[PDB]
Amino acid sequence: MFREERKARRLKKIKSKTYRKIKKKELMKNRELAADNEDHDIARAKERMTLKHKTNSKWAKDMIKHGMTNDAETREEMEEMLRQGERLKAK
Amino acid sequence: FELSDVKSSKSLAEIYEDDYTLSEELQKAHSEISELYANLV
Amino acid sequence: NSWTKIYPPLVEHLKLQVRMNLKTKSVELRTNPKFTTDPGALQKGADFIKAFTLGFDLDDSIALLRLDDLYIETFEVKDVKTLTGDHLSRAIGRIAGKDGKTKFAIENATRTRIVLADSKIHILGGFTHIRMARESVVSLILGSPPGKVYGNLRTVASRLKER
Amino acid sequence: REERKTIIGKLQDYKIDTSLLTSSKRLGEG
Amino acid sequence: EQSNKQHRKAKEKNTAKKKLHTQGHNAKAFAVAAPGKMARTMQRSSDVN
Amino acid sequence: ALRLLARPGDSLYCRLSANVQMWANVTHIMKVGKNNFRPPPQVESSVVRLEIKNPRPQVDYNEWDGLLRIVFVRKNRTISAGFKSTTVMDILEKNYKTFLAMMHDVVKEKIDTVLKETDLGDKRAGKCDQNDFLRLLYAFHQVGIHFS
RNA sequence: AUGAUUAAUAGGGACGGUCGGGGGCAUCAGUAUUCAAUUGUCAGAGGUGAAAUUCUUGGAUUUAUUGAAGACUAACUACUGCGAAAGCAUUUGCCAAGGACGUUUUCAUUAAUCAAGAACGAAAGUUAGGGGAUCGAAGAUGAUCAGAUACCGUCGUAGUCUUAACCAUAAACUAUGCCGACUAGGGAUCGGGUGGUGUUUUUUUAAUGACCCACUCGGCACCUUACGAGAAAUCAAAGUCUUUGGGUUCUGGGGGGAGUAUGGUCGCAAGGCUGAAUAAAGGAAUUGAC
Ligand SMILES: [Mg+2]
Ligand SMILES: [Mg+2]
Ligand SMILES: [Mg+2]
Ligand SMILES: [Mg+2]
Ligand SMILES: [Mg+2]
Ligand SMILES: [Mg+2]
Ligand SMILES: [Mg+2]
Ligand SMILES: [Mg+2]
Repeated sequence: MFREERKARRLKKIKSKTYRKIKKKELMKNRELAADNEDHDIARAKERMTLKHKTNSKWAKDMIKHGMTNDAETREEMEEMLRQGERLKAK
Repeated sequence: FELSDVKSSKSLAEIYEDDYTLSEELQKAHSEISELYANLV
Repeated sequence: NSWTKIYPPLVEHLKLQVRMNLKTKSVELRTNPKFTTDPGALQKGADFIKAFTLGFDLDDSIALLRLDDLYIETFEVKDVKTLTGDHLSRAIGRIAGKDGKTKFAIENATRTRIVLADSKIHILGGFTHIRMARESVVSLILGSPPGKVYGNLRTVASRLKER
Repeated sequence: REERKTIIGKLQDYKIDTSLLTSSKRLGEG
Repeated sequence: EQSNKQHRKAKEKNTAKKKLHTQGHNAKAFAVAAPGKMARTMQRSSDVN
Repeated sequence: ALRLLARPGDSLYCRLSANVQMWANVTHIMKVGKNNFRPPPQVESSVVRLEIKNPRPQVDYNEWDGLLRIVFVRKNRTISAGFKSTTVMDILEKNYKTFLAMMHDVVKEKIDTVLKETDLGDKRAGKCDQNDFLRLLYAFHQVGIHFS
């Protein structure tokens, strides 16, 4: 337990978006390989009423209105948000 | 040229042992091409 | 768990008289006057077992029994630079690299073996091999990114093959 | 300037070679 | 191929309220009471000029 | 460039400014951005105009450097302190032995009088003008001390 | 001699045993660096990728018995502790100070936040003394050959230390105000307390001390979590059922990389004596010409 503990706060303290993005990327690849429409309809059902994943959100509206998403890296994050929202709206 | 970045299977005794004893591996591919060609032609 | 593969080479090839003492938790090697023949076998056996004692794979340690011009180089990070806290902890990560790749990169190019016992580093090889390895690991300590070191490791690798 | 002119003009009265004078470059030798 | 993240510098440029006093006097004190009449009357005067 | 154009009392005022300014006048012309070159340098660029004085001001090239250097070892520190260093006394003491040829306590006292009489011993080299050094340069010549 | 009620899982004070690399003043130890004495030996020693300045037959380096100077507390040192923060690791003593815990002790709203105002404040830096072992900006000088070892060496001023005073800036970071309540499971660690018919010890018993187990306070934190938030990284707080009220201080009105002009504001030089001077075979050539 002490060893498994010892590995955590060192990992918890490393918050670097490049490092965490790489870790998240490979985690999803492992998730998909290793590990029904009713859940999807419910998932779209929530998405279609809340309208959470477009540019009217506080963060997305803030980036767009200020010539600030023209930088590519933040645009990728904005676009990733839209596709994931687009995926939920898919039929 | 490429330098391997994984642990070598051979131990330091083994890598040197290889030195104790142009390339046979090249000469096997030398022949394997010929039979493929000999069968292809 | 590795002892089954440790005493055979010493007792048979080196003709040494081996024992390990539980009470003091130490290994014992004695020269047999009626059987031992090589004067340098006893120290050679001592040299071999120490390498395992420093953290080395047995098979790598066997190289010291087989050859005679293999030596241990050792140093600490603090000798290079006084890094502390995260700076020290990161610096260790630099030497190993992701998945330990960087440590394997140096080892193949230089023909040595590296154990990163926390801030303690030990190197096995020929005198020429270990010295250049000392340069590469130290260059990482000073803050050089490994990718640049990887290029230099490739450069020295070609020189090794030509000669 | 006119004050400068007097000093530089007066400097002519006190001018000497530098050949044997050790420069201040030697200051750090200690 | 490593690009570290930019360190967003602490603002050394004058803040907006400071900019008002960056002239010989306090810019906030020499104002008018009716800015609406300020713009209208001037625009007429400018064309008359 | 900003060191060359630096004026007395400014942060960038230095030995290079003091030396160049008395043999010539340097004036800024324009600023050149790093984008104006490729591959873009890591430093900004500038254009300056250098006008060398004719006639050359008749002061020994070595003497002017000698005084400038000992006082610019710490430009923001008092001139008196700049002469407190032990080696400054030793290099200077022998220079006085040269003057007599053609005494450490004496050269100490002589320096004390010069800095006191010129009222320069309590100011800083970073806030000194050409005239101030020239007056300092004289007061040592009168008492027989030549720097270089 | 004489009018009111609580004693807030608010606060202050008291008392009990503890706890801490908290602070100040003394004191002890500790190798190591440098230097010096004695002592055995004789050629180099040193340093780099490779070398030379450099010291060395008045004996270097190295060996051993000591002594002296000034710093500084390695290994123990940890996903631990203390302090408001900056910071804080040898022994023992004095000085006062402090959190938490226990309390069927005490005062009764004495509290939270904080312009003005005040104390402390990393390293560097300034003034005037002391000290000056090591390191060491500045500086000189050896070498300037070779790209993994490409900035190395020797000397070394200020400085590094201390006394009495100045400055007040950091990625002074959790890029994350303070106080209060509530909102998931798990076991590791620190300090204290409670309990057991638990182990070891006390090697006469015992009681303590050290461990084991369970619980309970406060602290650094850590795993899992479709509990909620976020775009996401991630967060027990950056959460409090769709849009918004528990109390209060401060800050911002737009980011990043480049340019243009200025009826604007504030700044910013020197110079007056001094002046040079065959185009081509008119060739190449161990290589050519006839
Ligand atoms: Mg009106
Ligand atoms: Mg109460
Ligand atoms: Mg108490
Ligand atoms: Mg402790
Ligand atoms: Mg604390
Ligand atoms: Mg002093
Ligand atoms: Mg910090
Ligand atoms: Mg709270």
